[PDB]
Amino acid sequence: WELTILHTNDVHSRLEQTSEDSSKCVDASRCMGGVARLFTKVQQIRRAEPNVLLLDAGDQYQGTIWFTVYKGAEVAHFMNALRYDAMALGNHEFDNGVEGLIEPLLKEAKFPILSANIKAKGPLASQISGLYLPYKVLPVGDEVVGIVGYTSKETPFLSNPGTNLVFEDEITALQPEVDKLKTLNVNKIIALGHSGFEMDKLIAQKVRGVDVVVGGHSNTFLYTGNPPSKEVPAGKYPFIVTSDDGRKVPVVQAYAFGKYLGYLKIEFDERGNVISSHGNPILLDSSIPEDPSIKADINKWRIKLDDYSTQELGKTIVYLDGSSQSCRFRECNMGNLICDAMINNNLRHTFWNHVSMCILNGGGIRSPIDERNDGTITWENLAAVLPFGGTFDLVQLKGSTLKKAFEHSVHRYGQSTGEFLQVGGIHVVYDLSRKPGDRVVKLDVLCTKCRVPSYDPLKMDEVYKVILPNFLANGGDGFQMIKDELLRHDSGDQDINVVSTYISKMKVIYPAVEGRIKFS
Amino acid sequence: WELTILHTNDVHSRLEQTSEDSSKCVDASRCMGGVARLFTKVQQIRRAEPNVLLLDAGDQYQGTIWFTVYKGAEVAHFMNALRYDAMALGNHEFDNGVEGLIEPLLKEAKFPILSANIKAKGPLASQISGLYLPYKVLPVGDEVVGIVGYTSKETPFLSNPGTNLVFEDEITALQPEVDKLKTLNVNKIIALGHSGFEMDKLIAQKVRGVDVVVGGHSNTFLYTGNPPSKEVPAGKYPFIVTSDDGRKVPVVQAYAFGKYLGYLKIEFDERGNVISSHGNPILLDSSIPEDPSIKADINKWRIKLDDYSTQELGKTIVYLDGSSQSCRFRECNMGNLICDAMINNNLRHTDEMFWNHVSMCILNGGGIRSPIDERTITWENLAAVLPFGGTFDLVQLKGSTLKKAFEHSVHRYGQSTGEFLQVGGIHVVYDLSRKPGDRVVKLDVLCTKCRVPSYDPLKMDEVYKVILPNFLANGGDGFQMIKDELLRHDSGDQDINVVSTYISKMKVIYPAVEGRIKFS
Ligand SMILES: CN(Cc1ccccc1)c1nc(Cl)nc2c1ncn2CCCCCOP(=O)(O)CP(=O)(O)O
Ligand SMILES: CN(Cc1ccccc1)c1nc(Cl)nc2c1ncn2CCCCCOP(=O)(O)CP(=O)(O)O
Ligand SMILES: [Cl-]
Ligand SMILES: [Zn+2]
Ligand SMILES: [Zn+2]
Ligand SMILES: [Zn+2]
Repeated sequence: WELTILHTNDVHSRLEQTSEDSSKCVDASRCMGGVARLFTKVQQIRRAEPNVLLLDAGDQYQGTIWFTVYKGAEVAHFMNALRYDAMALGNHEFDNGVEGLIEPLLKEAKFPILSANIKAKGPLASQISGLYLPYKVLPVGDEVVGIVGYTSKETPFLSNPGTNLVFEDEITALQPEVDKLKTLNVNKIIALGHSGFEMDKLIAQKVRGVDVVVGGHSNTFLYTGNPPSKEVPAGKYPFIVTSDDGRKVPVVQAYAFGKYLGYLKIEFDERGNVISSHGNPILLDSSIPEDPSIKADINKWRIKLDDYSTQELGKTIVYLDGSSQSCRFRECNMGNLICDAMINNNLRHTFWNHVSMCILNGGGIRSPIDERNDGTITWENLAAVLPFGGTFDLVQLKGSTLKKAFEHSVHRYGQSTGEFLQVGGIHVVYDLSRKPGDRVVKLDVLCTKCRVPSYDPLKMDEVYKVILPNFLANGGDGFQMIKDELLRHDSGDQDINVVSTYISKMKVIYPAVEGRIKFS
Repeated sequence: WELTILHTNDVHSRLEQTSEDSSKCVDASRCMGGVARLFTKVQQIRRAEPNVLLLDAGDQYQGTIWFTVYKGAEVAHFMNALRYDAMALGNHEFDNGVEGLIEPLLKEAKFPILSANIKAKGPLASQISGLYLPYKVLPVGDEVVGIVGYTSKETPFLSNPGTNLVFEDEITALQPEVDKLKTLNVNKIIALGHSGFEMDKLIAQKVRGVDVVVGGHSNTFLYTGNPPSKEVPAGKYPFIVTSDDGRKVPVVQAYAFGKYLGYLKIEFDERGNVISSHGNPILLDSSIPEDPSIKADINKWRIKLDDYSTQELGKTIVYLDGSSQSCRFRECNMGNLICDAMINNNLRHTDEMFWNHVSMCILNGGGIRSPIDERTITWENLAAVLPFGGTFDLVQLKGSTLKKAFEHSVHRYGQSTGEFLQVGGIHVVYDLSRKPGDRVVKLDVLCTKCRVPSYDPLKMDEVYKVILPNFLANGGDGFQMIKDELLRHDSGDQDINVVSTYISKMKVIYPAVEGRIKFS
């Protein structure tokens, strides 16, 4: 009995087909992804394979003006259209609180939305009861397949789930649910959740009874063979984990932004043991046509969004690289633009200026902006780069705290983690061959108590004013040292307004990669 | 017989009283220098001393909006008013060619303008004949004093003297002219010229018959005792050189910008032998009042400058370092500002293969003639930074030509030479421990045929477009390889206009030293 699993994760409001960098589609002849194109491939596989399951491993929320306007009603509508078989809750599904999850998604989804390690308490327990389930038994042909859900344990730190939701250990909470499925003589069990590739591998190893793990959160790209686009594989597809009880357990993930459709075929035996498994994510490129019914429906929702593009804020003559593969691994000119804007909004009278430095987590830059659209930069383009609606605050940090933040910036370098810092008024050099915690070899900063601004070595006993996102001021992305050691905090202007005012002032921008970040 | 010599040098259009940094006078109670104040002190000394000579050692041309506008007619007018007894030609008296020297100055000066080592040839020899002289015999009391002139031998590389003027050795060309004076039984001879303190010391040593040397060009400050202002003496005043024939020969110089008045008393005997000499430059500070006749005449020439040169273009919150000690030895933020303006003026859409058609800039540090203090930016403040009225041209250069230009930039590093290049869109690293001609160790340039601008190693076989002053495009400052090897030359907008339009767009500027020029 062969099962075909189709899976998506971290789609992030990429409902319309996108460019190859996951930004707004301009040259439609080379655009990719989108629900319309996804519908075609999904309906293609359903007519070829008898047993098909379409799953989503979380983080459909947040990413473009689609979620800004419809706040999740677009997710429920178009996930229903594609006839998804199950969904796991991600951390971003809570960005608008529990109420932002219950009303638009949990109450309007025609498919089960799962999470086994989320426990509701107090007044919410009655309201959110049964709107999400720890597992679901799905009939597939004349067989049944069990799907247990899990959501990041650290979700209270990543989103806004509230005080009345308890997020338990994934493994601790999954084992009882898998055992209850086995008492129901469900011998085929998929672990579908949103905790990251590293937690997916522990669930495959530690949780007895899970045959497959379908994950997300880490934007992991797995491929066996020659990859078809720019994403570099982090491992074979499927990534095989050997469990504690000796069974080979495939672990899968399909990058992000709906660019690929995960595709895995499992051959089970009569008792639900995995005989073999093979597959590879399917690049949803121009060769696959967009479904016209889904596309027409998309275009009827699109005109409510078109008022976020009428005004031109300015022009860019260069590609504004806001891609994770860039801003999370090295200096990206999108980060330099934002940090240049943050410092420019903070031009006050004290020496030469009160602030000279800026830091910005690469994980806070959520999209690039294309320059082939006549160079036009609209509020919409910016809305996808800075979709959270946070502020760019002013902070005071001892040099010691700043060095610790930059050590953290690359303490686990290589995993596309979002704590890699883009900077302004700072020249940092890393030596990755050195130990974690000892990788910053040079850290020069732009002086304030000086008549001519120049770069001087950071001194740990000194105190520096830095402009950073409020998300970092609150210890987000693991920067707890900023929250615990900062000596002063003042709240600033909205992020997208700071970047928008600057673009309007400069009229034409051309930020470059200048060497603010170097590697030894 | 005691002679009192009053001497000025490298005034550079400092006709009006200035701040203590020789910039625009703002707080008039604390201003210094100026022609009016000089007239008072010179008159005071002539009313006290019997034998007085007022001499200038060159470089009255070029420095402020006074010369940019009046092109030397202000020099002739007020040098006559002050009753200068002689002037030596400097290298900057040729910045506007011979025509720019003959028309306003040589043609309107009521005093002798001297230079013994400038020889005219071919068609010019008759045209400029007698308009400048190798020597002059002047009555001083009931005695007669001879004055031989000399001009920097390297003036063809520093200015625009043309092809029909030969600059001979000061010593080689001076010895016959001094021999000419003693056969006329003139036993008192002053060597008044513009070649630098180091050459002045050779003329005192090598040319027999010279009793005193009055120099310029090196802005050398000499003082005996505690100096009265910020300038640090480079030696006693007078600096005594022992000639090859055993005579003690005083050498004098008086800084620059009309801040000081040189003052030297020489006691001769009946045979023209120097018995002794003493003195010290007189600081022309608020304590000396401005002469009312020269001052009123100054205010009547000011009306052509104040009605067009007093507009505010913008603000700077940082000190704009255009000082020679910085811009000729290391990256200086005034140079970065100018190059950033040059690049911003050349931001035209040419082809869809470029972020912009040109990305790079080079600028001879010796072309940056003043700083701007941040303690309002007007067209006049800028006029002192860029007083030549040149253009910022676009040139095509093979990488080899660019590498040779950057090798030349530091081939004689350490003598405050003006060929040291300020850059934009270029990251150059020098290793001065290496041989001259092999000191550039890294030379990265900003890409043009690229969607995201980034720095890549310079290719000697490729061709790059560079924006540079017209002075460099024509082989000035020894940049022969640029003129000889450039593959294309187009004239651009005026220097001060480009730097001015840029400041107006930015409203507030704050250039920094970013690492464009580094030393290994
Ligand atoms: C909604 N808001 C406002 C606010 C105000 C005050 C305090 C906290 C928040 C937010 N503002 C900002 Cl500025 N960053 C936020 C954020 N809410 C979340 N973040 C971080 C996401 C970065 C990526 C993490 O991980 P990642 O990108 O590696 C994986 P995932 O696929 O996203 O799970
Ligand atoms: C008006 N024009 C156009 C042009 C074109 C072709 C030929 C001559 C002029 C000029 N444009 C520019 Cl861009 N630089 C100029 C310049 N004319 C002269 N320069 C260089 C000055 C170097 C100074 C060395 O001397 P220095 O700075 O070491 C100290 P001193 O003041 O001599 O004591
Ligand atoms: Cl007089
Ligand atoms: Zn997530
Ligand atoms: Zn001079
Ligand atoms: Zn000179």
